[PDB]
Amino acid sequence: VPKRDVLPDPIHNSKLVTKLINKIMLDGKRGTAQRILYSAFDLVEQRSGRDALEVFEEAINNIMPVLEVKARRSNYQVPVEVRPERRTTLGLRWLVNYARLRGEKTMEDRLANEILDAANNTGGAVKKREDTHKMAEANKAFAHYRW
Amino acid sequence: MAKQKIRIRLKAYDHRVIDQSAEKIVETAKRSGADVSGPIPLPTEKSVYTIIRAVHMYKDSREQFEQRTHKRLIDIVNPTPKTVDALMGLNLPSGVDIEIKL
Amino acid sequence: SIKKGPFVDEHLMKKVEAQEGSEKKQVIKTWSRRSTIFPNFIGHTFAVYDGRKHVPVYVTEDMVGHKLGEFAPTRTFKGHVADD
Amino acid sequence: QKINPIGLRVGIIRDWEAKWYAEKDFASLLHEDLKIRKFIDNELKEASVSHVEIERAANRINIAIHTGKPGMVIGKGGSEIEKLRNKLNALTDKKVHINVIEIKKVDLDARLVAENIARQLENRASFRRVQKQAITRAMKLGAKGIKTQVSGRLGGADIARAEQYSEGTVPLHTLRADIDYAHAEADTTYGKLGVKVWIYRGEVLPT
Amino acid sequence: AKTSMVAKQQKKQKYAVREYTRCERCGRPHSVYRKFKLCRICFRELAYKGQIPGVRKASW
Amino acid sequence: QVEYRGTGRRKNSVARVRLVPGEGNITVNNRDVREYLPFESLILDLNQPFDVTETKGNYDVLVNVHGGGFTGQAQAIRHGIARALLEADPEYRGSLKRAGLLTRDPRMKERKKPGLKAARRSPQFSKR
RNA sequence: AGAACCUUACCAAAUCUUGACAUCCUUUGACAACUCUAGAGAUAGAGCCUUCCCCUUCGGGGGACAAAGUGACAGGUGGUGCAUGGUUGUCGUCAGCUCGUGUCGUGAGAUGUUGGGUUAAGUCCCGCAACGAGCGCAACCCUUAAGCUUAGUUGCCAUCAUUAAGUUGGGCACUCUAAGUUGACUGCCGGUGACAAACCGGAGGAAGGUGGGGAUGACGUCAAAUCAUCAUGCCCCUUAUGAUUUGGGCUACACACGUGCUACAAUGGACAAUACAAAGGGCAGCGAAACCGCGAGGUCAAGCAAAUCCCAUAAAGUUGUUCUCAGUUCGGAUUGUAGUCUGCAACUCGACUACAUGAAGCUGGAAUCGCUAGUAAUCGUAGAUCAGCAUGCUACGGUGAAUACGU
Repeated sequence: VPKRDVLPDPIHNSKLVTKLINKIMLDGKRGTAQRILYSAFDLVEQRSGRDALEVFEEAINNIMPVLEVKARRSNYQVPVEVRPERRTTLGLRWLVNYARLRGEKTMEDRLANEILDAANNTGGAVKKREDTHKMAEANKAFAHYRW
Repeated sequence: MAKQKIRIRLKAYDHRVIDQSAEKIVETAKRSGADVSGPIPLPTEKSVYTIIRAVHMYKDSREQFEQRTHKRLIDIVNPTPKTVDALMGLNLPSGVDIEIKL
Repeated sequence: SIKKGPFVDEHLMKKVEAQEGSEKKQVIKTWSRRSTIFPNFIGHTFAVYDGRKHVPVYVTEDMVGHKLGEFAPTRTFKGHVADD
Repeated sequence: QKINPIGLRVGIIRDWEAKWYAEKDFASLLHEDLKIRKFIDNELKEASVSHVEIERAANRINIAIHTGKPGMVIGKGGSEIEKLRNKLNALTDKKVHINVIEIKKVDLDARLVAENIARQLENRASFRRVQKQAITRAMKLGAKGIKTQVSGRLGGADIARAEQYSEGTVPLHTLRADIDYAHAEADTTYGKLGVKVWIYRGEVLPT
Repeated sequence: AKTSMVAKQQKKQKYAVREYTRCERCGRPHSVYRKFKLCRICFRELAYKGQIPGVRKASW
Repeated sequence: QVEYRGTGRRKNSVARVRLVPGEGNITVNNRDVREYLPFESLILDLNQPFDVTETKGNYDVLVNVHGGGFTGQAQAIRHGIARALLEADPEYRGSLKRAGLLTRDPRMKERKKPGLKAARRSPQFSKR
């Protein structure tokens, strides 16, 4: 039931990257994911000159849901605040999911486009956050006097 | 490596019987001599045989067997017809597999 | 698939040699599984025992891609209702 | 569902009923032993032996049948065992030294009891009294508990059934038991009647 | 039927291998090991008797 | 000089550590660490024993290692490091045991049982 | 857990009758092989010789042969798993199920096993006309997680010398190897808790609450499966429901379903270089080097009954180049050709290589399956069975996370 975090991934010096890479490693090939994440994080610094830390942090800030819903029982669904661990997990999860749905041919450019367009408060991850925040916190009428 | 030597190899299917036989042979070997090599173990090869607990169907309920095989090595230097008898005289019990060599 | 060499049934050889030096026959009884057709096997009417009744087949010159091995199958319509 | 404890206790609380040099050629000596294991029925039928041990050195054969009636097998003054050797070497084609061995607490053993119960079941004796007197005699002999099960169409009757009258403790799922399981078969006019005797006679190791 | 195949696998053969290795006691040819030449069930059952050198414990 | 030697075991691998103080440089099997790990940029995790224990460092290291994949053995170095650093002084154990890196993992692969096959996948059921 | 034949029970034909085969009597005889002929073989038709061998005093006794008579007989994969032994699945590793002494109840029964607390567990504590016992969970066993002693070859080279090399001088420090022990047992403390059980935290330790895993599967349920492993009641066949051989067939083909393998490609395709395993097998078996060949493979012969030699390069993986979104240098299905190995024969039906084609297929609906951490996902390896043939099975290692808010 606990999490059993992963501590060091000083490439580049940060912690969210450590959790991120463990999702891209389809079929257990960690080096390819590490290489492409490094190439993409150097690319996002190359184009539209800035540091990778600022763009990544503010991008996952624009795409981290803060309220979320869960269903139970007729059909009712309780909006629920999200734990920070699950907050970042969902953020990275939907970020990678929509980077996949972007469908570009390059190792790195799709992720760079995704995070840098999120840095503009737009994009499919931002679209998912907006859709969830529209369905949620608008029907918080019924299941608010609950857990 | 070149030297006078007597070398033997031991095989049995019970660690207690094989090590007690090795101990008694070391006793007899250093009794009628010296500088004997101890009961050096060996990676003790195993076996395996997959078989289904069944008569007519149901291979799902498989079950396993093995035939563990202890192997032992002892070396003797500076031979004599005394260590020869100490080897070829007493091997009891007769579950062990002895092969005298030089 | 033998490079060791051909493998004509010697038994078919012994019969066919006498069958070929003089006038041939238009019907032959055999089993014809451990042999094959060669240039000297032309002009005969051998019968591979398909399993139920051996059917005599007349040797032609043009069967080099085809052989003596089999010509009358045992499946024999079909086994099925429909067709190819 | 259940398994035979002799197949689980083996290697730990008991050695094997046959021993020979462990060369990789097993078929020759194993099926030599098979011929002995077949031919020993010709002594079991009258002596009701327990089990045969067979040691096998390089050039000799030394065996030992656990029996309760040596007289039958040893002859008057040795009149039988040498003749047993003569009719044994004819198929063994190798020398042998048969050494009859006696079991202590003769009638407490499992295979002797199972053979006995099958025996009086052969001549149409009631199943209840035989097993009751067997278990009572076994408890007299001293033990921590025995079990006895019978199978088939009891009393020569309709569809088969299964019963048991167990007394004392008979630990089965433990692993330091050294229990003598046995088995037997019985036919009078119909099918076959098997038995599954169980005993438990103390905790002891072979070392 | 099995009875005549005991002779079939015993008699000489026209050439090298028209043979199959079956168990001596059990007539089942399938699932046999050349090390022992006993079938599946018989060698399993004789393992429980504690007659053949070796073990059945498994768990390895 | 003086040399401290403690073994390291993890994931069906074996490590023979040779620790000798110095400026700090490792050449595994007479070959540099970057020349032995694919790709790899995770050697800084191997420097964590030097980052929390013997801050900041460092000691020269020579090692010979065989068996198992690169991850299990590239991680086996750290337990030998911890053993040698405890041999040097028991002061370092208080900083070691609060973070681990000495407790050799007791977890390896598992046998296999009916249900698994050539790939480590469980069976399905009969639907419809 | 190996259907060319054999295996195989079934089919076609040719054949057999104490029979393919087993015991018994008589009768003998040591036992046969290679050739000629017929025959697809089975079989025979002949040459020829298998030739009283152990014990013999002329006989004989004898393992073993012999063909016939030959009566018991043999034989049946012939039916009944709803008569059975036995064996095996499933409920289900579910935590329950009962018995002895006493008591209550007219009795059937209850009582313990009920109630509270507690546990993965009828596990444990307390209370209670219930008290004890048994089967079961636990452990008892194997393996794995650490240390120590014993012993150092074929294993290892840390001090060295040397070498292509641990290959040899030596070394046994280290690793490793296998025997024995040490260790983990609420064991100690603090708190909670009917002061008890027990719970929580902490230290220590390599390992804290049956450590991880395996083996083990209660009384019994499914008249579960098996007479085709075997044994076996009853019934049926016998000049055939038995027996031999050759060939066919178990592999057919409008389709349905299951199980799995490979693709529908840019975490990718092809080429080049390059590091990292474990376990197992091998005697008439493993086939080292070398040479030949694009290749499957061929010559060769060293070493090897095994810590020695071989299978056996590990693969994924890492460094590079190129390909630049197409039915694509995608995919590799189909077909033909030319070849490799086994087997007598790869034609219905073996496997493999090279060339030639390059299909459907651009992540899949209703519905549905598996999985709580070395797991899944994913990559290779070996073994069994095996004259040759495994996407299957067993086993081994490599890599390897996401989440479990909560009932």
